[PDB]
Amino acid sequence: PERRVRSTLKKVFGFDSFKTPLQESATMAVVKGNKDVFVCMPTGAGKSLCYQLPALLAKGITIVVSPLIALIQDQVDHLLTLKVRVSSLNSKLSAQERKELLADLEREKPQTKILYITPEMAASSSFQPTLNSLVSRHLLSYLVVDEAHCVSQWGHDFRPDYLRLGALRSRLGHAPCVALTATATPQVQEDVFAALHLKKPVAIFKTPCFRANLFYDVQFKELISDPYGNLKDFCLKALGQEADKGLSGCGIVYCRTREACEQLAIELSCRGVNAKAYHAGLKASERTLVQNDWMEEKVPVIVATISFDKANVRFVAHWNIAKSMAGYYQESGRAGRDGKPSWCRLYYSRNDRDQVSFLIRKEVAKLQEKKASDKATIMAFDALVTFCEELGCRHAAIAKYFGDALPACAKGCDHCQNPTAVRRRLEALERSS
Amino acid sequence: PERRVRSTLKKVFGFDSFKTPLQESATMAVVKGNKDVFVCMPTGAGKSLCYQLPALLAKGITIVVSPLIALIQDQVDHLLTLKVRVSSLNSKLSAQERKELLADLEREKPQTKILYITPEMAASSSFQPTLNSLVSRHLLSYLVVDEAHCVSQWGHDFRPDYLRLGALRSRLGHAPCVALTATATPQVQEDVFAALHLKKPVAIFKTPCFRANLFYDVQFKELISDPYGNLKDFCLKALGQEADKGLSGCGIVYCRTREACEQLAIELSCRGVNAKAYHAGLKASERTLVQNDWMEEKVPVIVATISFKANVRFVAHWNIAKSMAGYYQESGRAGRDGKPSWCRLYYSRNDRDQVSFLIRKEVAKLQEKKASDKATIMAFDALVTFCEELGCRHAAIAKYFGDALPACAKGCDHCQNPTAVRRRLEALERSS
Amino acid sequence: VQLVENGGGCVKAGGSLRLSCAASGSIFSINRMTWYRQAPGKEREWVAAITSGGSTNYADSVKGRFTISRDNAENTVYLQMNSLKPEDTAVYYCEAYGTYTLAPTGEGEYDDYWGQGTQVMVS
Amino acid sequence: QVQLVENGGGCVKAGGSLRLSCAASGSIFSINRMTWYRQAPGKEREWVAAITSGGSTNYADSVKGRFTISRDNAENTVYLQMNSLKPEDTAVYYCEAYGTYTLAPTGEGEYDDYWGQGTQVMVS
Ligand SMILES: [Zn+2]
Ligand SMILES: [Zn+2]
Repeated sequence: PERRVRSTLKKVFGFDSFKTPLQESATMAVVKGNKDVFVCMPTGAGKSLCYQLPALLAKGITIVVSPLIALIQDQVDHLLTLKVRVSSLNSKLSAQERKELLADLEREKPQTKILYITPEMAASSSFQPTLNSLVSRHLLSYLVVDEAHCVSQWGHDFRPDYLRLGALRSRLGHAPCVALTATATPQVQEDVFAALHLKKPVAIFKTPCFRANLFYDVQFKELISDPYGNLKDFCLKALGQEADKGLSGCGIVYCRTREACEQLAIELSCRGVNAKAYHAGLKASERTLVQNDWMEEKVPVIVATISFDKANVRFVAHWNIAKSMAGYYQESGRAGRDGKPSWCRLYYSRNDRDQVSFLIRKEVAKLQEKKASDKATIMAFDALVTFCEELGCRHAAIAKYFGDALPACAKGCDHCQNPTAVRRRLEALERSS
Repeated sequence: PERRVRSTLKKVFGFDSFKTPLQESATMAVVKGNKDVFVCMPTGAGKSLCYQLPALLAKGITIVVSPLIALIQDQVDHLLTLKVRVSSLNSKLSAQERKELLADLEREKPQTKILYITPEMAASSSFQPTLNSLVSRHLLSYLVVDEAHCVSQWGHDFRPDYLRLGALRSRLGHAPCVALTATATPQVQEDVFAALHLKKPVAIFKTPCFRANLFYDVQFKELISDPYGNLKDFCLKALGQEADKGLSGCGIVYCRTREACEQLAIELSCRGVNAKAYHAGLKASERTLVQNDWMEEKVPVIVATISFKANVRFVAHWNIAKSMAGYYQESGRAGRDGKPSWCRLYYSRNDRDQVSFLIRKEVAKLQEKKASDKATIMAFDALVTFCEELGCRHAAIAKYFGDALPACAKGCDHCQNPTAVRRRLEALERSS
Repeated sequence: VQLVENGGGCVKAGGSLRLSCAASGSIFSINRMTWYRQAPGKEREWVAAITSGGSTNYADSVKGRFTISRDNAENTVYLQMNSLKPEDTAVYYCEAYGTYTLAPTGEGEYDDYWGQGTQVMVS
Repeated sequence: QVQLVENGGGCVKAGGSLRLSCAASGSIFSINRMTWYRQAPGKEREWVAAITSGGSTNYADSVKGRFTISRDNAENTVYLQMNSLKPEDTAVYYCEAYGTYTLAPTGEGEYDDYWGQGTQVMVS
């Protein structure tokens, strides 16, 4: 029950309350085990606990799969430092240690509560009799699969062994499963559901993407006569919520070419607002020093270029549209990460859109020369372009592409606030283009 | 799992396996607890074990309800001598004992595995808060209703508190139910299902009526030239299966009037076969002496009359039983052993009228003190029809007890010579 | 044991029509045979039932609409509509309340079994 | 939760025509594919046709000559157009909506498919 899971989390994670009500629901569903559950959260949201808690709650020896051995080691260490029973059947284990782990899994009453194994290990013939014995004795309480998005080629990560993990799910069908993912699109979610052969009735727990504190708005460089002045005005309005509050937060700007970021930073400094390029060409020491300077309030807005994170950032200017819509959302997430309100602004231009499309096509062709991933990234770029040109609720488009529940943003959305202005901007773009 | 069931059986029961495969299936279904179960076996079949094993196996507490407190005490003692823990909620128990039982029930995870409560106490307000606490803690696992036929006024026995036991079952519906009976009439079975409020889907486990070693047939007094000679022939044939075997087994003759049974015994003595009246007129010591003499081979066939052996060759019915269930019970006395046995009934127009008058008098006496009398009259009419039916006898018995019809390829009077049965019925119709 | 429907068809107004619901397997007796109406986006409502011993129960409009007759020995029930109308048009389902089945092994079932549906429309 | 309902069911003469419409109830993002199924009393269920997102359609040649399916994801509605009807296709038509995906502000969803009530049809 609720008390049992709360006590288990206090003993393991030491959290007085769950990170999010979605985590409550996902953990309840996993503990119930009535059917599979597909739960997705961003990194750092304690998504692993959703399967760690029920795995220990159930008497059966739960088994989980993760792609990386560095990852598997990190989670095993994190569970060990919390006294949580855990083991790894990776090839790194010494011959004697590997045999001991195999015997412990094979023998009745496995000592390990949750056992992590790399996807290829489940395909290894050595573990086959072990899995047969566990399924015969229904020793596998739950079968969670970390990084479930790797099964789908459209996701940022792909692993050929997740196809075999699907067949493994086909085994021990009596026990349910838990599918984790950092960022899963509805197409990716459907692909994961179909490949893993999960029992069709599944409770999906995906965090909504709208940020009541965050605000979005798209701008057209051609429409604005002085885009630099518009950016300066946006920075001035964002760095201070009120006159008494004064300057607060930080700012970041992205670009594809280091020279572009250098020029943008030079222009910003000329205007009056301090800004450092922080581009890749800048040496490592200089880059980290610029990042540290931007962390404090000394630099109202420091150009980030390829990479930034920061606790609270007021805005994130996108002079050049991102390569992927999901990538753009992740870039904007660090903006306003704290509970304070934030304002996000894009700078979409036809020339920049064409340039990024050409670069993406060239990259896809190069990758194909050495196919599904190219199509997926092209689709992400097209979705980002549509978001830029979509004349409607921005959070609605974000939810549509990520497939999470649509938003109800009464305030904090440009389209929902002044739809007439959005229509006017769209008409202006159409006349210009 | 089956391994746990066998381990418990060896622990509390001391048996290698269930005595009856039907009992094993019923116990497995009860252990599964997927839904309610109804069971009906004769005395000594092992229903006690059937509803005791899952209670011990189940992690939660089981609540058993029995009408007579004496039976509750007997079952409590039988469980005490065994490994299973048991307790009694009798009001006659000492105030200290009652308080201890109430505290144990209220305490979380009570040590008791099966708890017995008489229906009167179950309906009492004192037991109400305890039940509320148990249902709040969902400690209750199964609800066994022993002698469930008492709810149905049509059954042999009746208990008004079972109407309240039905609502009791209504509480804590998550716990499956186990409705046990000794003799389940299909109408009584439906009445038990409806009154106790069991879930619509239930697995019924009834012991078939037919026995491969038992034979049934009716010879009409008017049809037979001399019923005494026919009874003598039946006794002689059933006493020895083969000429080499010789006289073996035991015999029994039933009648309504003790004087009639004494007359029958003297007539058998006149024939030449040793017999004992064993009737109400016979003194108690003489009654025991006659019963003993019957148990030995010194008396091939003795008259039993009202009162009742390890192996009886046959069960003759001079006067047809007033209750068809009574006829079945009398027949069961015969063929209890593994060797083959035969059963004959003496139904005639005069005998039919006599038993009808007796049943009418019994119904009038009962009414002087409706559904119970109606059931008794229905049983009498069913027995009359069975004596005058045109078909398999075992099938008719099963229909009266409402179980699956038999596959009696051999050992059935109708199957062996259906033409003979038809001719006998035609002769009876011509005479009547 | 499953229930099977037969005799389903759309008949013009004022035209009688016969439906039959038959059980599968060996059932010793059925407590009653009840029928249920059903319409798109509408729960299934009881209309009439026939109980062993000649007892039968209808409703006002149901009685004025059709007549039912069930038999445990035959282990089947038959519905007969007289003077059908466009107003009374709905798919039908069978209750089979208190269906008591059993085998010589003694394993039985007292659950009520529902069969497939049979629709009827009238011009 | 999602609920499915049929609309436009009735018996017509040979060579007639009509439409069987199926919709959804609640908040649904997108159905993987809507798959009708034909099943009649005493007749085993048969894969009759199916429509998936993007316009791709699957069906049987005999059913193609008989019927044709077409659905819209934005409307989340699938219509089976009856043309040149024949008395052989008299089975009750159930609406599958294979691969339903539900969303709520709380994040809880449901991937299970929801089957509709359906409706039959007869011909002279
Ligand atoms: Zn909006
Ligand atoms: Zn027979």
